Amino acid sequence: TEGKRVVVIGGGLVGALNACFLAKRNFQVDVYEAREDIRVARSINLALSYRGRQALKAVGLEDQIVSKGVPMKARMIHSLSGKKSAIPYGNKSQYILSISREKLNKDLLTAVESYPNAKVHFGHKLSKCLTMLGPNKVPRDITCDLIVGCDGAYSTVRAHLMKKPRFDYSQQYIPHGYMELTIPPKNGEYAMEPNCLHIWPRNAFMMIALPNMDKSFTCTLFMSFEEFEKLPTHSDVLDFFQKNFPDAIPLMGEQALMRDFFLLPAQPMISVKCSPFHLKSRCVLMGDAAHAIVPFFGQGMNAGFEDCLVFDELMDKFNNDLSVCLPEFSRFRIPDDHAISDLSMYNYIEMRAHVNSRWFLFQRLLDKFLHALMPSTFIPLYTMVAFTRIRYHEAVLRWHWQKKVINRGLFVLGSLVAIGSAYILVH
Amino acid sequence: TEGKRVVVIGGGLVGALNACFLAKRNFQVDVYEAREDIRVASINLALSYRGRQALKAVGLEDQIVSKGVPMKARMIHSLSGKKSAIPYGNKSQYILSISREKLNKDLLTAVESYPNAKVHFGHKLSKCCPGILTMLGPNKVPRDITCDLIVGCDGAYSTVRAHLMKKPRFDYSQQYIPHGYMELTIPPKNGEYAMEPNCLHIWPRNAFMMIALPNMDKSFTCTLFMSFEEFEKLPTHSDVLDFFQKNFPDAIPLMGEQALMRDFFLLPAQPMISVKCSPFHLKSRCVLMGDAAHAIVPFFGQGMNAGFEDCLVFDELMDKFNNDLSVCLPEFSRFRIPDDHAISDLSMYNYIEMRAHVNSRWFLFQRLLDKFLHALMPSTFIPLYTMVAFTRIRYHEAVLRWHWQKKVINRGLFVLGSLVA
Ligand SMILES: Cc1cc2nc3c(=O)[nH]c(=O)nc-3n(C[C@H](O)[C@H](O)[C@H](O)COP(=O)(O)OP(=O)(O)OC[C@H]3O[C@@H](n4cnc5c(N)ncnc54)[C@H](O)[C@@H]3O)c2cc1C
Ligand SMILES: Cc1cc2nc3c(=O)[nH]c(=O)nc-3n(C[C@H](O)[C@H](O)[C@H](O)COP(=O)(O)OP(=O)(O)OC[C@H]3O[C@@H](n4cnc5c(N)ncnc54)[C@H](O)[C@@H]3O)c2cc1C
Ligand SMILES: Cc1cnn(-c2ccc(OCc3ccccc3)c(C(=O)O)c2)c1-c1ccc(Cl)c(F)c1
Ligand SMILES: Cc1cnn(-c2ccc(OCc3ccccc3)c(C(=O)O)c2)c1-c1ccc(Cl)c(F)c1
Ligand SMILES: [Cl-]
Ligand SMILES: [Cl-]
Repeated sequence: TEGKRVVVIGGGLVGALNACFLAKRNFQVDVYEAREDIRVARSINLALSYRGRQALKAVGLEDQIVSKGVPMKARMIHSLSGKKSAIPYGNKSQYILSISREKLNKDLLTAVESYPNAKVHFGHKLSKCLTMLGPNKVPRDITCDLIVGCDGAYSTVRAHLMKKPRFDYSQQYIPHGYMELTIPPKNGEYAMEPNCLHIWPRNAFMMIALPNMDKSFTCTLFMSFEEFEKLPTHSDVLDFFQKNFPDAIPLMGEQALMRDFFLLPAQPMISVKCSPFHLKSRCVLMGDAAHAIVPFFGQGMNAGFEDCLVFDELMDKFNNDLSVCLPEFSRFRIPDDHAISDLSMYNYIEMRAHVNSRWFLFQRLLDKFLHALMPSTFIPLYTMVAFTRIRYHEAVLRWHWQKKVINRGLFVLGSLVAIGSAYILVH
Repeated sequence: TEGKRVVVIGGGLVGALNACFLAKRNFQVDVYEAREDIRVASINLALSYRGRQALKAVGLEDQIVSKGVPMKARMIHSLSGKKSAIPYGNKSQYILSISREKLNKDLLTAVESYPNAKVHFGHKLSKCCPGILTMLGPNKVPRDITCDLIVGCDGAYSTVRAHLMKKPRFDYSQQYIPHGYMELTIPPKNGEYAMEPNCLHIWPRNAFMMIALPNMDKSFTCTLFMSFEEFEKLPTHSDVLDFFQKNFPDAIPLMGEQALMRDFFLLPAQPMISVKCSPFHLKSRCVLMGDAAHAIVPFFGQGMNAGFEDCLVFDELMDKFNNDLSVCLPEFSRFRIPDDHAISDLSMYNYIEMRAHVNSRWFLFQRLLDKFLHALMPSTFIPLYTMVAFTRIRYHEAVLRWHWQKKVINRGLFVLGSLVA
């Protein structure tokens, strides 16, 4: 109904979005956010794709968000040799796009408040369920028909649910860390091709850069905390970059590279899985609180946004019965949120075994070959996760099946070539 | 050295054992047990080489071994009534049945045998730090207390580990498997053991499994494993009987025809939880052992055994490195995590395998096969159960050797098979 009351823990990306969806069902939605309001007072800028945009569209916020973001119509792949090689993102209609964490969070919090039946309570944190006010130890919690945990990867709500029975949970800090470095404008234009995801794929080290609107790119650098150990000196940084990423040094400030590198230390990436996502129609997790995935497919925000949407579809489908919706969310969504978590991890692993200048290209071009050969039966993985709402686990199934039929189908051509050689050679 | 204070959280199997080991190198050791003294106020488990070696280290092997029943073989109850006994590898090598309780009581008492040790019953813990907050006999008496070492031996649901979990770079995972477990008892018949008293008795259905271990009165205690699902489908005495008739037909005579009823409805199926984490320490002030560090699913009889080996390996390190906890805590994590993850894995593998590929028969084949090849090549092939039960081959190496073996067999006999045919 309308006059049930729901509290959203977290005024983040997902928290805000959810509060919009819920406000839009005429719920009374109170959003509690630890930090002070970011419009007055982790990733700097992220990749927004079909799934997230479809969630944004259900609240009539897609157009606003899309207008502040720069399109990425292709990958641009920076070889060690200096060779820049550019592969488009699937079809001509499909592109991912680069937006800013904060512009996104800000517009969303504003959208939250635009619903008169919704408040957002900045400077409120949470200890048990016990929300704090402005002054700490002002424990003035207050009850609700739904508590929605959108408190992110280090989730308080999840922490309570983890103590409950038959709750599987896991948390892995991976070997690599990330740190942000910014490419500026060169004479007031973009120093690189600005409608491209820029990748510098080495194996143990990888860099990406995503265009902003002030004509800059922000780059994240990934490498094992091991190598972060090995560059304590400005000379080392320089030497490293000269070795592994030659064309960055000119692109980035040669000297600002050193201010920005040592500005604060490499960030850890956590992976948390859990099951199930809910508790007896009084409590549910969503986004990074439910799944926190290593940032290796551009899908963490997209998936958490999609949680919000999938929920909202179940609230339509089951006329707002939380006792139905909460177990159904967990049944329907956990497979997918786990599968994207796996995809993300697979990718990260793959990217340290073998992706160099060269492999990236072969892998994608081969993918493009086979789609062009046999559409629809082969759709590349990237297309499936980035440009559709095919369920993630299904996309994994299809992606395995496809790889099975490419391997089996290659074998017979290899062997028919192998008999064809000998028969034409003898006679 | 003598000046150092240590607290052991939990006065369980591992906690009490560790407290001995520590007391025995002159620490000031205080054990804090949330329960009341079980000596005044898994019922029974499978002791083996690893545990016995740790027990030996502290002068308590003999005391414990006196009160247990040797199980010199497996005894396999097939659905038809057939009962095949496969021996444990060697006449010297047997596993033995003991009580959780008697074991826990003798260790508590041995802890108290040392003048520099105290155990503090009815004391629970709230919060700790690298200053801890233990509860008194009266709830809400939160007195602080300090120490040079805090050893988390507080079990599968470990308070101390909950604190480590919050710290950075700390990997942790919990998984409750589908099956729970229930204890049942085969009494004595006419004052004697109702079955061969020196076997581990196994009834391997797939979705349902059951084992039985002798006690010293002339009974066996059984554990029944099945999916919590099936447990839900047996609410009445009739259903339990009707089930037992289907899956474990020889039991209804063996077990009290209605002792079964008393015991099955005595209290609900208990869940089995796998927990894994890394690392096992926090920078020389704090260390996890036994189930706090590794709760494994109970399908290799190794849980207590590994936890006891933890205590032994810590002692070995404290010897090697002259009691430097700055060195031993990281070295413990470094040396022991691979092994303690390995046995966790072995345990779970075993448990999945026992839901698909062991009916009555595969158990015999697999074991007999394995026995054949040991006899053929006593050094290059040692069977799995022998390596875990009867040696201190490190768990991870045992899994290596084991995989290697499986490969040389698969390759070598696929060579005989495919080439000569
Ligand atoms: C390096 C990196 C790159 C990434 N790149 C991409 C990308 O390209 N594309 C993409 O889709 N995703 C990306 N992601 C994923 C994305 O950052 C997250 O998935 C997304 O922020 C999840 O939103 P959320 O609201 O669940 O968590 P958050 O956005 O972190 O929000 C959590 C909010 O809850 C608040 N909070 C925490 N605790 C409490 C409490 N006790 N009480 C009240 N409030 C609390 C916090 O203050 C915060 O505002 C990336 C992540 C990283 C780390
Ligand atoms: C069905 C089953 C069969 C098993 N069979 C075998 C087998 O055949 N062989 C084998 O080797 N192992 C077996 N195990 C494993 C064995 O039971 C455990 O390995 C062993 O009990 C772990 O010892 P521990 O001292 O770490 O944990 P526990 O023995 O559980 O000790 C934890 C202790 O700490 C106390 N405590 C907990 N929290 C606090 C707190 N906050 N403050 C103070 N005190 C606290 C608890 O009261 C308890 O006494 C089996 C387990 C199960 C469930
Ligand atoms: C932020 C964002 C948005 N999309 N992607 C992304 C991720 C992975 C991809 O596959 C890599 C691969 C191709 C072929 C073989 C193995 C791996 C592709 C792709 O297909 O272009 C695109 C990222 C991203 C994030 C971090 C790193 Cl390190 C990175 F390279 C890219
Ligand atoms: C308490 C205790 C002590 N040892 N074991 C044990 C465990 C596993 C074993 O391997 C099984 C297997 C044999 C052959 C092939 C696959 C698997 C063997 C063995 O080889 O005898 C013995 C148990 C135990 C615990 C739970 C169950 Cl369910 C169980 F059956 C026995
Ligand atoms: Cl991500
Ligand atoms: Cl066990």
